[PDB]
Amino acid sequence: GAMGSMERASLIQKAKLAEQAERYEDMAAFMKGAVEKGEELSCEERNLLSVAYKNVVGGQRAAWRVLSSIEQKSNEKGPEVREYREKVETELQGVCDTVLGLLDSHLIKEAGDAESRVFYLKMKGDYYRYLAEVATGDDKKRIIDSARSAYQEAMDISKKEMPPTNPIRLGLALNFSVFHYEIANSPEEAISLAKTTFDEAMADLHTLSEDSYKDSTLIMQLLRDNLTLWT
Amino acid sequence: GAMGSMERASLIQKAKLAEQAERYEDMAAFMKGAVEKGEELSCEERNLLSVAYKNVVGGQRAAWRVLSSIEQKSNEKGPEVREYREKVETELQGVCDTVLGLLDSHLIKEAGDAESRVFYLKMKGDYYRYLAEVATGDDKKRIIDSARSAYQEAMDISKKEMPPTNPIRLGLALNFSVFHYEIANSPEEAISLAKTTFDEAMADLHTLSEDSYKDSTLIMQLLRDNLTLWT
Amino acid sequence: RRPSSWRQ
Amino acid sequence: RRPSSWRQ
Ligand SMILES: [Ca+2]
Ligand SMILES: [Ca+2]
Ligand SMILES: [Cl-]
Ligand SMILES: [Cl-]
Ligand SMILES: [Mg+2]
Ligand SMILES: [Mg+2]
Repeated sequence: GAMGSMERASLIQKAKLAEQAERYEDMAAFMKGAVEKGEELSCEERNLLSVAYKNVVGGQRAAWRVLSSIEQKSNEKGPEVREYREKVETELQGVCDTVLGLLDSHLIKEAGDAESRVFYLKMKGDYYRYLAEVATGDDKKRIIDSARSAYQEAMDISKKEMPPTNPIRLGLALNFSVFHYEIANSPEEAISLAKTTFDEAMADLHTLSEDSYKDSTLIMQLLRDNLTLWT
Repeated sequence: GAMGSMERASLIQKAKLAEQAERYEDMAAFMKGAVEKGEELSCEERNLLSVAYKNVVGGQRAAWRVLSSIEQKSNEKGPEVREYREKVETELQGVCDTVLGLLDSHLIKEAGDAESRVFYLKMKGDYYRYLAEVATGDDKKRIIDSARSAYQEAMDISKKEMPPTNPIRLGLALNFSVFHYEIANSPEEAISLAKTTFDEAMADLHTLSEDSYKDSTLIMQLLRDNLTLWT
Repeated sequence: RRPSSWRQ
Repeated sequence: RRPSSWRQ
């Protein structure tokens, strides 16, 4: 693609510069180019990929929610609100499809270690979840089940291969809980997952260094925040 | 251009939706399309044009300043920092050139009323100022003088045709003062302009309604902030 | 409000 | 700091 002529190391360096400059669309394009070099990604590099696309799709989702709310109030005028909501929606779907394409070609199939495989399967669940937030057609149930299946495989691996305080295990459980609550209309499952994840992490904190303790308790607090919101 | 098939009113409506969604690149593209319809812009429409491009170029300027600082520290490594600073710089220059092109074809020549003509000449000064912030070549002095000439014509009109509390007159004087301080290396001129503008606005406040008083004193406070910073 | 998914 | 130009 457009980044084919740039060195992998230069793409990674520029992704870090783009993050410092809060230029997340550039950051995502640089990291897409780095993935397309065909080599596996390091821990740090996977984080850069995730940060970049999370910020891009995060702005699109926030805009879509603003426009969808205006559209709902309008249907309680002309086609413009629907048209512009559709424009933002299509761009969001394009970004999600791009990320899912990188995971499928070929990040997931080459990811053998628990840390990388769970990371990418969590990403796959997340981006199918973002597709599910805007879905309304014949394939909406299949989109939801694609999110569920990816989260579920990641959960099964993380429970077998990682300690309960592992940050990627915690962040996966957090997001699968949000999937249950917001997408699958399963609030009891969401609450049960968040509580069991929190409690089993709490019991494993004694094994950690001060720095690992900080990392794990930060994500546990997000689980606690959702539990307080939901109960 | 790309917005040629959309109704003017629909472009304006979507520009307002894009502002609500904080989608300022979309907002600018919609307002560029509205300008290219060839009709003059209303007060409200001029504001939408200004807001859109100010937010777009504002993000570019902030990113350029981050990258320029990294680049300076690096020259006290490879080409990547310079390359990426140049990329952002070129995109910023492209946005400034687009705005200046709209002013020149043909917003300024059709603007007969003081309010519109001063607004567009202030915009021309602002975008030449943004070009000046990144300029280093043979034409840098001409870029600076282009900013000065536009601000100066706007000042001459505003002093003849507008009261000293008029918000566009105040905002023009504020930005011309910043031009003096930051671009023309004329801090004494910057300070004198900000003080004289503030004092003459203060003496005209007694003529205003409560709402106009609020509008004028808000911009006077920005003049005061700069004076406190500079003295 | 909307719930927290993972965020930095 | 950098000075204030007009802003909403
Ligand atoms: Ca219950
Ligand atoms: Ca002096
Ligand atoms: Cl649209
Ligand atoms: Cl570059
Ligand atoms: Mg190579
Ligand atoms: Mg028409």
